Amino acid sequence: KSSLFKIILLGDGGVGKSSLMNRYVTNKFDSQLFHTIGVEFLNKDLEVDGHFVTMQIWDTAGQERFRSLRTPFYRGSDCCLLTFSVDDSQSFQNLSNWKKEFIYYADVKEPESFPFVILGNKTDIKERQVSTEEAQAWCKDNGDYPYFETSAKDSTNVAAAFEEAVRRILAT
Ligand SMILES: Nc1nc2c(ncn2[C@@H]2O[C@H](COP(=O)(O)OP(=O)(O)NP(=O)(O)O)[C@@H](O)[C@H]2O)c(=O)[nH]1
Ligand SMILES: [Mg+2]
Repeated sequence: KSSLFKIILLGDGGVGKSSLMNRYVTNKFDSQLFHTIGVEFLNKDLEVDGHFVTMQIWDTAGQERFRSLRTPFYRGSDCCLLTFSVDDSQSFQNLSNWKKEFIYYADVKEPESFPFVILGNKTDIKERQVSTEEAQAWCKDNGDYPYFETSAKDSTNVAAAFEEAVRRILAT
């Protein structure tokens, strides 16, 4: 890694990737966001351990039709925020596919230990389709990844999630 910590968000369309980035960077939420087409990135600088970090967050299209727009920018990522929505079972069932897509196109230095952090977003929705138990189980079984239940809407665990991504990058 260079000093610029590259954190990339991947996950199905509608799961809340753009909202998560926008909540963390600008502390805003929009109930009417449109689908992402080309990738977007934003810088964010702060202290995590009480130590100075410069990150660049890369937001990508979740929709299959835009795969070719996002895959060129996987390379050089330091951590991947694999995102699903707790109200969307298919988004969770697709996690393994997303991990495989990342690894294939990222060509990272050693794929076995690459840092993923898993976000089950929209935790504010009580009518969930995905259980915390099964999500925790997937994280354990597929690399013992950190798991966060998040809400871009009410801010729950959004900063926690990005802060953990930084903690997973630091050791390299
Ligand atoms: N209730 C709730 N809605 C959320 C949350 N995060 C995002 N949303 C909503 O879900 C919809 C999709 O959000 P968006 O951030 O655009 O999703 P995306 O993952 O970026 N989609 P794409 O990959 O197609 O760009 C929007 O209507 C947004 O307001 C959340 O935590 N809670
Ligand atoms: Mg988006």
